[PDB]
Amino acid sequence: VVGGEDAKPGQFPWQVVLNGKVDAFCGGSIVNEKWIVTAAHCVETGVKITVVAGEHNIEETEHTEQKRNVIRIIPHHNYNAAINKYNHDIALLELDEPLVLNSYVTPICIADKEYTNIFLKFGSGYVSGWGRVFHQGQSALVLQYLRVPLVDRATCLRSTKFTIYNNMFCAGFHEGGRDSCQGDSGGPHVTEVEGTSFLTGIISWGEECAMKGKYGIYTKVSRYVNWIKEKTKLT
Amino acid sequence: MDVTCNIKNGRCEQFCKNSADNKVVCSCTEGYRLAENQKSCEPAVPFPCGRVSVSQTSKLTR
Ligand SMILES: [Ca+2]
Repeated sequence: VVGGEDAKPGQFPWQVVLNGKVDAFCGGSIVNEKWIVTAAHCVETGVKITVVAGEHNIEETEHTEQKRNVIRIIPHHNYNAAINKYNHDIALLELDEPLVLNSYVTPICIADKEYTNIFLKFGSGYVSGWGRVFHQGQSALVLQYLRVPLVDRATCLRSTKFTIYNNMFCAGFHEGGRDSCQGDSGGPHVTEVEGTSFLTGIISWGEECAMKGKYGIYTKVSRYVNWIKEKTKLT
Repeated sequence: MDVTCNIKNGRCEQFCKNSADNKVVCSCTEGYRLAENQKSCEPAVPFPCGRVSVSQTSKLTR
C-alpha cells in the first residue's frame, strides 16, 4: 500500500498474509475457520503456501499469529491465466487445520450478490496489506491500510489502454499518491456497514502503483459470492 | 405502515425482504441475530464476522 498508514493491532482481524517461495508475497481474507479468499494470480495448484492470521508486523513475534498450511487451492473455474492474467482474479484456500477465532483472527462478512453490490456502491472501502509502499520500492513491515473511493467505470475505462471487465472495479485517487501495490494482491477491499465490515473486493492489479491518472483495479466480489459460499460451507 | 425495502432498506440494519401488507422482514448475516427492535443486528456468537473487537482508541498530541 502506497500512501497509507500503519494499522493498529486487531484493526483488520480478517486480514492474512501468504508466505511461499517469497515471504509475504500476497494477502488474503478469512472466510471462515477453514477457508481463505485471495487472488488467483497469487496462487496455483501445488506450490507451497502458508497462511498467517493474526499478523501485524511480519518480522516480529506478537504472539497473536496463527500459521496454517493450505491443503487445497481452488482458483475460480473461469480463471485462465493463459488468456488473461487478471480476469476472474479470485481463489480459495482450504486450511489443513482450522483457525481459532479471536479478536485478532476474525472472518470477514460476505453478503449475497445484491447486497455486496449495494455495499460496493456506497463508494468507499478499505484496502490493506504488507505490499510495496512505493512502486518498485520496499515492502511494509507493519500492516498498512488505506481508504479508497470507488471510481466511475467510464472514468476508469478512459484512463487505460487495457480492458476493464465487468467483474472488475476501479478505486483510488485521480491525483495519485495513494493506492494498493505489488504484494497486496489477494487482500481485502472491505466496506463498513453500520459497524460491520463486508467483503466487497479483492486486490488484483494496476498499471504501476499510485501514479496520477491511474487506478487500482479490484475483483468485484459480488460476482463470486455464491461460489464462495458453496465452496467454503462447513455445515 | 409505509415501510418498504425500496426505501432506506426497510430501516433494516443489514438485509431486508418485503413482507405482506407494506411490512418488511429484517435479517442479519451469519453470526448475528435480529435485535429487540426487529431492525438492528447483534452478535449471536463470540467472534462474529466483520467486527473489530480490539479497541482502536488512540490520540494525537502536539
Ligand atoms: Ca508478527
